[PDB]
Amino acid sequence: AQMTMVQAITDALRIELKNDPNVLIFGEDVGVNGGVFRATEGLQAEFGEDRVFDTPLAESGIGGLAIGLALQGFRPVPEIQFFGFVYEVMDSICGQMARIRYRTGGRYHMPITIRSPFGGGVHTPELHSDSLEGLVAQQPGLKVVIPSTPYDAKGLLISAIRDNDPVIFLEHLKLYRSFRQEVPEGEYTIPIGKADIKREGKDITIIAYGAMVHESLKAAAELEKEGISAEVVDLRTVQPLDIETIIGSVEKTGRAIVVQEAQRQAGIAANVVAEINERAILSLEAPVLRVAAPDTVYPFAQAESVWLPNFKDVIETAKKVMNF
Amino acid sequence: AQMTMVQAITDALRIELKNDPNVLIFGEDVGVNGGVFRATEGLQAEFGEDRVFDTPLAESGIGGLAIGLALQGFRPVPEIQFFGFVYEVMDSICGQMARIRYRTGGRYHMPITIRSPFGGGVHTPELHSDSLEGLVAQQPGLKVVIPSTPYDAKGLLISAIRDNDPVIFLEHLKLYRSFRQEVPEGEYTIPIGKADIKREGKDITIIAYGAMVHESLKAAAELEKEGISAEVVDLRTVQPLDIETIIGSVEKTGRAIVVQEAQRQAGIAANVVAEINERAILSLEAPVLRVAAPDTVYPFAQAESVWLPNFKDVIETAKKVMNF
Amino acid sequence: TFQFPFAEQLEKVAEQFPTFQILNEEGEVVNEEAMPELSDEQLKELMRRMVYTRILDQRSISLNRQGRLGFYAPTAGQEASQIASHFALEKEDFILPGYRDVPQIIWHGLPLYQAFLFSRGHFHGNQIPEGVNVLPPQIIIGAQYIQAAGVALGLKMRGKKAVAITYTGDGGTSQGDFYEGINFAGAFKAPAIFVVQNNRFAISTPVEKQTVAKTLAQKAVAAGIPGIQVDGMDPLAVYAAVKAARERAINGEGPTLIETLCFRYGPHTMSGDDPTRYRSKELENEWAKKDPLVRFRKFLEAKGLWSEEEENNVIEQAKEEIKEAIKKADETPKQKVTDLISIMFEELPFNLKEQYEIYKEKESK
Amino acid sequence: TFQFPFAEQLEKVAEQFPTFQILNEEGEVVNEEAMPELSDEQLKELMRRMVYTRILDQRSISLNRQGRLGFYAPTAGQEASQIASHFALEKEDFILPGYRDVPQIIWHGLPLYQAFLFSRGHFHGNQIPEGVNVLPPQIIIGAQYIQAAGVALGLKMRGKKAVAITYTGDGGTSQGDFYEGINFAGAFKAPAIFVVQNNRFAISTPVEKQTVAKTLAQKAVAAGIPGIQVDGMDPLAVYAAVKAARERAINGEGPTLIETLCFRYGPHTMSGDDPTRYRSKELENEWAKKDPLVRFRKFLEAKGLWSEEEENNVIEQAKEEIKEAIKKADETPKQKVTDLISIMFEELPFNLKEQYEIYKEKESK
Amino acid sequence: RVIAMPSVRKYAREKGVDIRLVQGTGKNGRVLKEDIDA
Ligand SMILES: Cc1ncc(Cc2c([C@@H](C)O)sc(CCOP(=O)(O)OP(=O)(O)O)c2C)c(N)n1
Ligand SMILES: Cc1ncc(Cc2c([C@@H](C)O)sc(CCOP(=O)(O)OP(=O)(O)O)c2C)c(N)n1
Ligand SMILES: [K+]
Ligand SMILES: [K+]
Ligand SMILES: [Mg+2]
Ligand SMILES: [Mg+2]
Ligand SMILES: [Mg+2]
Repeated sequence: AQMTMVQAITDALRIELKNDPNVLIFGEDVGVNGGVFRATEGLQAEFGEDRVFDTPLAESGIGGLAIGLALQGFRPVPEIQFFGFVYEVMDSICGQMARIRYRTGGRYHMPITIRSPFGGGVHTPELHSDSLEGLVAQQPGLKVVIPSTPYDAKGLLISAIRDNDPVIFLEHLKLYRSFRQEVPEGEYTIPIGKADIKREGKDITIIAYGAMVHESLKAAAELEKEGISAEVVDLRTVQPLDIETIIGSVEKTGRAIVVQEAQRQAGIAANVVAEINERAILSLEAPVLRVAAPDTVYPFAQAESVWLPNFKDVIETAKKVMNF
Repeated sequence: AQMTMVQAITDALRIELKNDPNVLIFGEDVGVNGGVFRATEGLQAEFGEDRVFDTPLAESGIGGLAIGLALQGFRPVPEIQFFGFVYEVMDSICGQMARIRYRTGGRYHMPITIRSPFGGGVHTPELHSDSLEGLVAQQPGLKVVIPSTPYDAKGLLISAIRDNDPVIFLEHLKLYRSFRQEVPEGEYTIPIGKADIKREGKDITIIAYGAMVHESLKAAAELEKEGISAEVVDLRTVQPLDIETIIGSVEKTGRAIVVQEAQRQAGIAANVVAEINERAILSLEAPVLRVAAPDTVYPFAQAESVWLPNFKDVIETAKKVMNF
Repeated sequence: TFQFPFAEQLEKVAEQFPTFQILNEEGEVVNEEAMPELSDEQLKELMRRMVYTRILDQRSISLNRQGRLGFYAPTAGQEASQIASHFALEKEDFILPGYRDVPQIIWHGLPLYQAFLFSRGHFHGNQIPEGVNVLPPQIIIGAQYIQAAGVALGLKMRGKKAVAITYTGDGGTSQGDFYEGINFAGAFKAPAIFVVQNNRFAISTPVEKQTVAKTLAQKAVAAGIPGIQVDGMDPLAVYAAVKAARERAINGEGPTLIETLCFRYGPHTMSGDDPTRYRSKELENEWAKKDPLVRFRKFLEAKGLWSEEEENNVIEQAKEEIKEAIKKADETPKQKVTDLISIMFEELPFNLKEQYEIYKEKESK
Repeated sequence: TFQFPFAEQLEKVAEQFPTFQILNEEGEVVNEEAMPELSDEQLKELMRRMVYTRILDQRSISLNRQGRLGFYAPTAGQEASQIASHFALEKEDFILPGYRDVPQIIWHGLPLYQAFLFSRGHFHGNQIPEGVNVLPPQIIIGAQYIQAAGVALGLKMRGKKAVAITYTGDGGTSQGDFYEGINFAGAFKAPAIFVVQNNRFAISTPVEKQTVAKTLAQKAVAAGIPGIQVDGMDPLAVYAAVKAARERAINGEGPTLIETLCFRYGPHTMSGDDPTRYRSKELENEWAKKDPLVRFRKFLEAKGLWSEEEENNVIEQAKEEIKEAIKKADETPKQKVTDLISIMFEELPFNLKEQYEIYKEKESK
Repeated sequence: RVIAMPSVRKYAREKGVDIRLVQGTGKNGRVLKEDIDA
């Protein structure tokens, strides 16, 4: 049952196509080609073109097509080739589908899931690796899910697809097939808006999501060699945040840092930090610091190494908080 | 002379059109009509259709237009009828003009200023009052400015038009004609990225921007009747933040709250709480609380009154911080 | 030096978009060969609705000036392109209206009192009754076009023999979504009717500044779908264009774009300085003689189907129905933050669950 | 029931868009009237550049599979559509290229070692030399079209007798930006030339599923501007089309849309695309014979203006230069996070000043 | 000139103690209890 994250993704899509006749998969090059990273491979040939198809090149169009289909009872699962391209579909996502239930007082709803890869570390061209989770996180009516392991990916996508409200599912490029993990075959779900402890610690709480989780765990092993026991928490849903799990952990360690790949003035670290300060203020022993990238535009491929935060920056920031 | 905010904006545009032949004003109905709220009244008649003109109805095109114009040496001052329509032009603003200096290693730059009204409390139809400055505040390479007074409005626009990098000038709909204020005739500038103290205080710091400054001042006058001396600081630029002024003020009082009209999961309040916490937490006597609207879509017109944060919300929260 | 036939090219496309008309400004049939098949009782019903809709506009303006209605966009002068177009649809057809297309959804099933709540800004006004196939008016110009291609592709997939119809204005044809919408409908060969109401102005911008194209109907060419330009003040013509477009769609032949040439007798909206914004008034009198009610009136009287006694009846009926709808809008209870939160999701996420208890209490005493 | 002449509309309209051709497959002149005024020396320079661009394409692919280069979009097969179009321009003209149009900006003045830096992902690759009017390749499909209308409007306001030229693909014609651009350019009557390179594919998707329009050139009718379809494998026809467009534009007559019918013998991009999964192998041999280098070579050899001796001299000069550009890109100093901060703004705001200090220390160890 | 954060601040105010009098062994936290005792 060893699978890479892209395989768990495909398997979760295969399952939902079987159980729910209303599910449809579409976007640019997702039919006969199977996608840029082969996420939808083999699906069209098994479920038919009437359920898995290519569309004209136009994100704004794909988003407007998804809303309409939902009004006719279908459960759409469109794809934006890269999340850097979400600026073209901003109105359909935030000005439309996220507000349909509220706008119609519950008469209509959008059982829609938007799949899209992001993240850096594999040297892609301009606007492909951007981290824009913070934009959609500010629109009420949406749920933003970001998995970090093959196991979390399959179960979250199924819950996402089953959700009767819009959900944005971001898949990190560097985690697609970089590692393997045990994934049970068959349907199973993981609640949306629920975080999980990836490593139990006692000295400090390290909160992260996406590819930063790996770096955090990487950093936790090094720190163990120095007597500092770190607790690593993976959010897995960046909106809503699992306040109880976050707080529960901080009111035990009394210290913490938040880790993200995005620019400091971007991302979601600011909201987690704000929330911690308002609820666990009486348990803190040190200020809650963030580990983020510089406030410049996402770097030209060649400069990813020196720009992207890695486990060494998490080692350093963790020591600052401990030596406070 | 005594002026309203809309009159201060008008006179600043005239000062700039006259001092620099490269300045151009354009957008939907900004010409002969003089704009939806008369902001550009009389400019086309004085400077000609070559400097002040109208365009087809398409925000994306207005944004692209401004980019090309600036590649040809001009200093564009485009207009979006209402800021709720920015979704239509997100790519040009954030995916294009804010990255051009960076993308050309300095070779080209974008001396552009976008004007746009926003804000609630006047009963407008859907998507006219939303506060989305939280979105633009997340893109490196932009400066977002939001005046609250006529004086600040004239000085900042002039400063925004002269700057050689992209600036978004948000003008609150409710502040356009709510009060007059003495405003010096002629040119003068207010630095971008500098907050200022509206009311001096010693017991609690109230941080606000836009139309919440007024509400905060009304709460401050109520808090005074009970011996509570509140200091009201107006940001006036939400990106970049004037850290030195905010932190310097909170360290004096020890208590602070932040106020925004935008939903709790949006706005820039979280960023403010985060910077405060990591620089002066050792001076805080209580947690920095937030006053914000429910995390729902912007309300239908008839419920604005019970949905938008007013001075009473600010008072209740301010007390909560004093009695923590 | 070589010269391309660019002048001839623009002339040949123009020849392909002549103005379609059945009734001239006098009520005379100038196109027998295309006269639609309508019984006596259907023609009377078409007139009653147009007169009724004209009365609605007058009261809506009055009520808005009295502060009894909120946002409102005048429809007077556009009754043929609005009412006669909706008259060609069936109960199962889906309507995706614009901010100015409130009449259409009223006739398709949306209770009149709920249209006033929409104006005022009340969520109950948007809660469309089940089975009535419509969306609340769309404010973002262009969005309803890309959305109709979706509803349409949907009908095609369920096998249902219905159509998706949507409306936009001349200014709207400039938006990129307008283009993506009709092109997407064409690529999928979906049953969609796209209607563009050309009343010559986008707020204060004349259509001649929107594009250098001579007809808005020729824009269909960039999508590869049939385009038709019709007289927007001609009831029978707009009825025939939509009908032909309906048959073509339900037979799986694809979408059609219809441009109507009408005009508005009142302000852009009633929101700000709009009621006092410049109006030509030399241009108003001219289009005043072209009134849809005027010519259809004479068309029916010549056939002894309309008397000045039925007109008064319909006018008194619309005035009374309007008075009770505005009354019923008053009796609907005020909204609370809890009502607006309960409709954000099916299952409330933690942040809203917590926020629900805070406003619950702040409500009860 | 009454019927509208829809089928005749779609036919007549596309009749106005026949393929413009000068040189056929065997290199014979089949259109003497439109023959351009080019000297024997200009003809040899057009060939030298096409042979050179073909060699650059083969060398790029090779250096990419060696890791020497990064992102790369093959251009083999589109030499005429790209090089002969550029030949019709002058130094003052402004080019807004897309990701595959790196050849055009090279010939327009960008040092070849900088193109390779653009591929690797280094900011110095994008610092265009002053006086060379180009933008770095645009990655977001559509964006260069709405930016071209601005540039064009800019040149017009200053009274310059120059044009803005921009390129995109067949898939790019479906974007909303593609339509707003040529529509804005038309409404303002600005000197912009919009070139569409129809290589029959958008990554793996065939153009037949993008739209139902008979041709892509006809999409200009939506904006009301003239369009021309030409043989993209015909260098003498691309040059003439762009020549007539440039002249019309500098004479203040508006923009023009040019659709070239070409083909790409190579992968969509060097990332991992494999053509055998979506297009016939026998379909790659149908366009193999329509190679622009082959026909132009025969045309010249028929006038005693070309020998294999001159061709190998160009092949040599090409390899030699490619070799030098590659060594120059390697000698370029590595990129630093302080270098990325310094080019963000003219005057650094507070948050970047802090970070600048923070990263200035981390870079000194 | 008083460094303590932040519950130390609320804990001293709840026990009726002025944080200025105590000598923070580490900006207090458990040495406020030592103050109340002596
Ligand atoms: C994307 C966008 N931009 C701007 C607006 C503001 C706006 C209106 C408000 C209502 O949002 S009404 C209107 C003019 C529409 O003109 P038209 O297309 O000719 O239609 P008509 O003449 O029937 O109004 C604009 C620009 C909008 N609604 N949406
Ligand atoms: C808005 C948007 N969507 C998707 C992409 C991804 C993408 C490319 C990468 C580069 O981002 S190349 C390409 C296909 C373009 O096909 P074409 O227009 O026919 O051009 P050509 O055949 O010359 O490649 C897409 C969809 C993009 N760049 N921009
Ligand atoms: K969903
Ligand atoms: K500026
Ligand atoms: Mg768009
Ligand atoms: Mg109009
Ligand atoms: Mg192509």
